[PDB]
Amino acid sequence: SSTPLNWVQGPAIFHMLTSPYTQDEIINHEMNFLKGRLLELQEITGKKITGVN
Amino acid sequence: IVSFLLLECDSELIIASLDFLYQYILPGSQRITELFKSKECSLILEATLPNLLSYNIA
Amino acid sequence: NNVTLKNLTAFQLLSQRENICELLNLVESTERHNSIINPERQRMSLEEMKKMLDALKNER
Amino acid sequence: SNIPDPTLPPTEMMTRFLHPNWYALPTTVWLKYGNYNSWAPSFNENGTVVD
Amino acid sequence: AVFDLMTSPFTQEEVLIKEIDFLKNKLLDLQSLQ
Repeated sequence: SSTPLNWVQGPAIFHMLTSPYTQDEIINHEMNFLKGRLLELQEITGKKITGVN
Repeated sequence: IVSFLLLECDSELIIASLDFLYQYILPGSQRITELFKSKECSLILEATLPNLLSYNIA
Repeated sequence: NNVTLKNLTAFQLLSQRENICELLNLVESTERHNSIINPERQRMSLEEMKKMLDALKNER
Repeated sequence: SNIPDPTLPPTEMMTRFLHPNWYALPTTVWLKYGNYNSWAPSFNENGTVVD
Repeated sequence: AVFDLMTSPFTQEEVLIKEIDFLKNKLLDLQSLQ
């Protein structure tokens, strides 16, 4: 292979049980998911984040 | 666009109009003349800009 | 006041069915067509227009 | 077992069930700019299903 | 959450860093919305 590739376990994609098509419930559950995933990844990596609330 | 400037209850629209006018009159002086050639634009700017100075600052 | 998929599809289908049933002349919509036209309202509006026109004519 | 008796409330299944066919799709917004502001954008239809 | 095995000229570390950046910006935007 002229371009060496790697096996990359990709990023977690947000998946809600009931998709309500409006932005209110979506934004609530999405903020929760974002904070949770940021915490998980900060635990995985040797780094820190700013603005996590 | 200057009429859009004349509104009061939409900060984002006013900022967009002001950014457009800034980019318009920015390169030189002939565009300033073309802008103030119209009597309506001149009157609205003259009545609006000083009141926009004291916009929502109590 | 709320719009869901069911409401939208029902509204569109109702409009289509009404139009087609009107093509075959299977519907009598005199009440709607005369509440929208409202010939009484037509006469009222015409007399109002006449009065306004006379007012504008006599002010000179 | 931990399974309760069939006579104990509640006893209904679809008490808080919502089918996607009623999920309140997005539509127009109908903004209102004062009273004498007629040269103003009245709608805001960005992610609407119907115009 | 869903994880999809993929392939790219990057490494796991750079991908995680890009994910951190994107998620941080998105959370900042969602917070600024309210």
